[PDB]
Amino acid sequence: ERPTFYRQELNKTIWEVPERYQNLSPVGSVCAAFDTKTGLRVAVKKLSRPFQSIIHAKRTYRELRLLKHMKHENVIGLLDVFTPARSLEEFNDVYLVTHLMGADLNNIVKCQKLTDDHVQFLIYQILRGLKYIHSADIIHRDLKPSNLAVNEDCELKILDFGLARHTTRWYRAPEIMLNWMHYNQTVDIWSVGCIMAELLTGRTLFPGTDHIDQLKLILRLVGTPGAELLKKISSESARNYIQSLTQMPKMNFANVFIGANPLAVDLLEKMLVLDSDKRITAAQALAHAYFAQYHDPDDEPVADPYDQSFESRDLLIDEWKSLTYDEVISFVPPP
Ligand SMILES: CCCNC(=O)c1cn2ncnc(Nc3cc(C(=O)Nc4ccon4)ccc3C)c2c1C
Repeated sequence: ERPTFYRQELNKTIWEVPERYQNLSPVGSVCAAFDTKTGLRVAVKKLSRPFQSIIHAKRTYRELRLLKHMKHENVIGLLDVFTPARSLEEFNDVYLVTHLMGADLNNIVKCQKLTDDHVQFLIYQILRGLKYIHSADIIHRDLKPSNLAVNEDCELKILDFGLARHTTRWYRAPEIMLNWMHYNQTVDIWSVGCIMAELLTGRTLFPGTDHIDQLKLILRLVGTPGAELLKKISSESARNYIQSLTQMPKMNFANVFIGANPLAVDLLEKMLVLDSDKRITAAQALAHAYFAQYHDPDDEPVADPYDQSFESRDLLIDEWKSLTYDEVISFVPPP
């Protein structure tokens, strides 16, 4: 039976939600709400114009397919998905509900020089969630402190994984900033390295104010590409653009992160390698000695196979919209 919906206007946007969700407060657009069925606080996301472009329509479907197929302690879970629409013809709005967390990594870390055990615990949970996500052949692509939510005791959940496509920039792998012809899952490991460096020092590792500055800040630490990496460039113009870059030697990290745990420095060296092929994976990083006090190979699960044949499809907005409506109708809330 269709619950009763109520309408309200928050910051010039109309929100139409079941009466179950009370006291909506702005935090797609996101509101914190009180779930009257459980007595818990929830985050309700209203997707912005979900079916007004092919990009939006496919991203809407993608979000729902990722959320319905991904179950892990360090990955956000879907509590509810709803629409005020009573039929496919009137289906134009989609709302997604998750648990509301205590805070996002950003506010917790704002120029904070965290303790080593705190860093270990946070990074371990990010890598545990990434191992799982990567095992389903999904790349987060935009991992940053703002999409890493933590409760009051530092238990972490990864948000928005697999959604974005290279359409901040402080956490973006150099191969994306240089627009290399291909990239792998370790694009997320570069982001982990940047977040870990920041947790250890209380400073953003690469705070560029523009694209040119960003590349200069990255390459002055990791160095310009060597002879071995240069050979991996398929085209002459790309190869020639790469050589036009100033020329910088790779810096020693023990010097940059003075006073950090040496195992933390050693792990940062393996995450912040310019050559994507030599960068440590999430599963390999979990086995690193820095995480000796958290690592358990029997409690770092992999994901079930994920059918993403839809990603190669070029469908009309109405087709993406009908596929999304089928996923909304078939949704079964977790117990
Ligand atoms: C200020 C209090 C601390 N902050 C929070 O608790 C919090 C902030 N947010 N912001 C956006 N989405 C959230 N959750 C959310 C996340 C997703 C999501 O991650 N979607 C996808 C798409 C692909 O993979 N995951 C979808 C819908 C929602 C409400 C969310 C939560 C929980």
